[PDB]
Amino acid sequence: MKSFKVALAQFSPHIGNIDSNTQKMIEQANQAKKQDADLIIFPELSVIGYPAEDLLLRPNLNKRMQKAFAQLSEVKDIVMVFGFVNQTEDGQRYNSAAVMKDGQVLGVFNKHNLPNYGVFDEKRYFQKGHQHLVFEYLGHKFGVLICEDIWSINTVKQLSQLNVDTVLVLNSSPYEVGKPQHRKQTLSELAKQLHLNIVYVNQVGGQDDLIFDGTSFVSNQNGEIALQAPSFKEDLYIAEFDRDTKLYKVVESAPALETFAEIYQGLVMATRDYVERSGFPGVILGLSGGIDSALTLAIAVDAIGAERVQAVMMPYTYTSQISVEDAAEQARRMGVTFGIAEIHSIVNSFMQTLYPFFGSPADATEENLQARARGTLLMGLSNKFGNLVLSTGNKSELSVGYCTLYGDMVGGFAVLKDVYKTIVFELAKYRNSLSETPVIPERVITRSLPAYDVLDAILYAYIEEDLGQADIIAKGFDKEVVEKVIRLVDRNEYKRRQGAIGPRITSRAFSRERRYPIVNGWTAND
Amino acid sequence: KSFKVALAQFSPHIGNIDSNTQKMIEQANQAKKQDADLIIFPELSVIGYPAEDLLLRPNLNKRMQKAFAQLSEVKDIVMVFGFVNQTEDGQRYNSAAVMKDGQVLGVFNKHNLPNYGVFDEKRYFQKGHQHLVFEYLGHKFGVLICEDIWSINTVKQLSQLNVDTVLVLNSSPYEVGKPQHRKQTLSELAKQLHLNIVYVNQVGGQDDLIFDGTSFVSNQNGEIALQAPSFKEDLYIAEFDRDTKLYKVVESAPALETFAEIYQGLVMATRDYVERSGFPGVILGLSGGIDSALTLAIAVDAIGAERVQAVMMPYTYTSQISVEDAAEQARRMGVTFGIAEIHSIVNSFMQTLYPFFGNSPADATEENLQARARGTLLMGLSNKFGNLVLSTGNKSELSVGYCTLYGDMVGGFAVLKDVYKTIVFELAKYRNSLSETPVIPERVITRSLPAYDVLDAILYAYIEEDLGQADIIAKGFDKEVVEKVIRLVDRNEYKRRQGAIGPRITSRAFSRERRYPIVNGWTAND
Ligand SMILES: Nc1ncnc2c1ncn2[C@@H]1O[C@H](COP(=O)(O)OP(=O)(O)O)[C@@H](O)[C@H]1O
Ligand SMILES: Nc1ncnc2c1ncn2[C@@H]1O[C@H](COP(=O)(O)OP(=O)(O)O)[C@@H](O)[C@H]1O
Ligand SMILES: [Cl-]
Ligand SMILES: [Cl-]
Repeated sequence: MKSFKVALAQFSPHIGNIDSNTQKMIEQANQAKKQDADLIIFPELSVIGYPAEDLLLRPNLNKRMQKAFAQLSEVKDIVMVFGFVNQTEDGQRYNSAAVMKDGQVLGVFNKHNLPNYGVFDEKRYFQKGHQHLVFEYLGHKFGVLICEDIWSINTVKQLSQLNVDTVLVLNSSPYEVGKPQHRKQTLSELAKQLHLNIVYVNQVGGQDDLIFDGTSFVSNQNGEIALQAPSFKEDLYIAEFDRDTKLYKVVESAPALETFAEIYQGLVMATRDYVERSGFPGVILGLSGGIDSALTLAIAVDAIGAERVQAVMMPYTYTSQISVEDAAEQARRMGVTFGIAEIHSIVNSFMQTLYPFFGSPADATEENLQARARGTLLMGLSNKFGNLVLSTGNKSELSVGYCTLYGDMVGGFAVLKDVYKTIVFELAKYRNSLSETPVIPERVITRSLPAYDVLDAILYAYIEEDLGQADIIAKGFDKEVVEKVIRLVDRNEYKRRQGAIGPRITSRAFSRERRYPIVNGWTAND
Repeated sequence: KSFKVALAQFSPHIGNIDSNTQKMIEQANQAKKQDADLIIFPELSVIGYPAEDLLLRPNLNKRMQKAFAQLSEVKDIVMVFGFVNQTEDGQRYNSAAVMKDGQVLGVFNKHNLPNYGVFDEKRYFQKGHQHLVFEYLGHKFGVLICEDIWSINTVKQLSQLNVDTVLVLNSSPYEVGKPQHRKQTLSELAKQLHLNIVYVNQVGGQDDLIFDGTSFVSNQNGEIALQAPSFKEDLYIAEFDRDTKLYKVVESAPALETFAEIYQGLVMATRDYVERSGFPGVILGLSGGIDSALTLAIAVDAIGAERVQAVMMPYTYTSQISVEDAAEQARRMGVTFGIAEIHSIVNSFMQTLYPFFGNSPADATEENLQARARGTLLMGLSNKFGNLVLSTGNKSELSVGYCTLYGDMVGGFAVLKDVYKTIVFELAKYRNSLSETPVIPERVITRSLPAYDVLDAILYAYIEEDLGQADIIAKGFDKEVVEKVIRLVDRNEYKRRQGAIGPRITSRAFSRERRYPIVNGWTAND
């Protein structure tokens, strides 16, 4: 029983970009070695990332996993524990963890408990494992489990019956309020009950509609937490096992974030990641003088810097002068480009055009025109100069439909869509507490393709037949044309999501049937 | 002995157990009048398909019990129908009940739970392991559910029990060519295994799916005895001949041609979405192009010209030919037709955008404004008079992003979203072939709530906690207020789907995590 160091790689994957994830894993394995780490543990499915969705069904996936193992086999002098998709001779696919040292696969674990509830759909992709993986390294017995496995009492008791010393847990555990600290409380008490250490490594970063908080930790077999990684940070954390005490050395950490601080940092991270991974030069949003847009403005500025944020105030007849001053003042305090674009002429033109159809008492229709004029103005600026539009609707509004389709719903990312109005106020107060001078004014808080016959054949091949680029070209189509079409299909996933539902007639409809990430990194070549 | 089997080609109202139960009772009584000895309903007929997360509601089992109690009053006919079977441990199965004179003779639990493509049954059900064979009038009936009949191992097990007829309940969604393919495959299976197959399928449009029906009876010699048409709700009777040991062969019309079948499916789906959402009519922009011309014909065939409105919205480069072809189809089909010029609206947008654009060169931005002016105009008319807007984008356009967000993507139902442009031409040609005078001009074919603190508490109860209205009221909230909030949440499912993605921070996000149907008939109480 020798002393050793464990590197927890709190890692943010590019979903589907196996080449990129593998390269970063190698870079992190090198960095852990420089820090005298003897093992490095990566998140669940780290080679491809989470949620990769229907990328996990592509026929060429196994060959890419094999190439990834070949590249990882070149890393020397450190045990690596990482996530991959294990496909067996029969064709079964497993959610798996590999233990590798000097190009030798020491063992493979197949996840036992496949979540298929809430945000999880793992039985669309994987068959469940039945066997356990225990390996001895430097006199220490390591067990391996994946995410949902550590929460199944039966699965963990089985591994405990093998008298494991440390359980290594790979995770893609999504964030929700309170979960980061709740994970630590539960797995600490569990570590104490079973007299074993738990090394809990979690994915970090925003991905489409999800946040992954990271917040990795090491809990000792006495129930005390030895190492605590912060939430929403990508880094390598080192834990040190003491041969004499049979415990990991306790490393002091900062206090846990307050509830609203945690939510706030999560939204900042999610906003930054969506902006960066889609390659946007910046963001733009409508500033109404109200608290939702004021909060979104602060989050955007915290995410990518004021130099990349643009704000537009779009007053109409019933827009108070106080509203304009509060919007202008926050933009000034935060250093954000600010413009004013009046809509009364646009609205009047709509009304003149609609008049012969209306003839009708005024109602929501007239107010909805105002929202749509604003949305179209923002999309004009977005189309021209490329900033992502941030929608400012909150969860209370979206719950009861107090929002306008194609009006204030306009946007490519809705920062507050899962934030109740009650929480919006709390986040605004929190953000102001971070600065000597409130950033949110305090009164705001208290108020050329081919012709269709060729094009459709290429689309049918890519969509309905789910063929890769090489196989579509082999049908007799030109290579650059096929590459361009596939690029356009993947790039417009985000746009298809906002369209209305419609009836399926094919073997592969875009909605419900075909599940692909928006932020998608799957490289075209085999 | 000879007997008659009634195949109930049945269209459920998803989630409306009361209504589905009453209609099942009506069909069973109708089948008795026609001397049927058994009546077989579709998969999950009591609740419908896809009911999605309604299948997880805690009060579901009590509603199933009431439905069984109501069905127990039907006497003198064997009923075979779909329901959600919840056992003492709380596990849920996708099940079929065999009932006669208020007695459950047997229960079958589906063995093969599809979790691919459009199916997510492992989100809701555990799999069965046992077979249900019952003898009635000397005939051995086996019972299977949908995906079960496509699993050779499952069916071979029934063959080993010497079944005479396999009864199959199905919620099999439509895709082009599938109605006839089902008959060819299951007739050969019937011949291979020397058993008859009674194949009953759900029919009707539901949200993004079409169910074609096309129920049938295949004899053990491989010949089809009875063939129901596609896209019709009806009761079909098959007669078993004691002497020949076969069902009597009943003459049917020829199978629909490929494009005739697609066309009828789109008409049916459009009608069902319109009627089940309770819209007075539909409205659409007529561009003179083939997509909107086809959508107009489908809308008229669906609900009648008196409930269809068309608007031509020309701009500077809108050809006079385009306006005439749109007007002429409207006149030919008897559709109200109006013209709304957008020149002034677009000019107002340009004037407002000018100081932001400056001397940036014109591009797609300017043309996108035209699409957005049109969409806002259509939504003005929809908001004021209540017609559903039909969007006319096709699958080729949606694949490569050759559409505009909040412009020509505007709509509440996208008739052609899964129809490639290549198929659009064939559907227009088909529709013209039905009348002496083409409907589509040939030229077109060749070109007051509570404040947010109370509101958010109620929403948290309904959403995060998934409580029924009585349990939310028991927290101390006013009954009418809770009822109104729940109504508004359910009524705005369609709207939330069209909003931008955003990051989850709660235990129940609207996107991905919470999966409810749009056309939702779940009754509020108990
Ligand atoms: N069930 C539905 N399916 C599709 N579209 C619908 C449905 N119910 C309403 N709509 C559309 O949504 C519109 C109402 O939403 P919206 O335009 O945002 O304005 P409002 O602020 O009045 O809610 C209707 O005018 C109609 O076009
Ligand atoms: N990855 C993305 N996520 C969210 N929004 C995006 C993304 N890519 C582009 N957008 C938005 O979609 C717009 C492009 O679509 P659209 O407005 O319909 O114009 P166009 O017809 O020229 O494509 C961009 O201007 C931007 O606002
Ligand atoms: Cl989790
Ligand atoms: Cl099917």
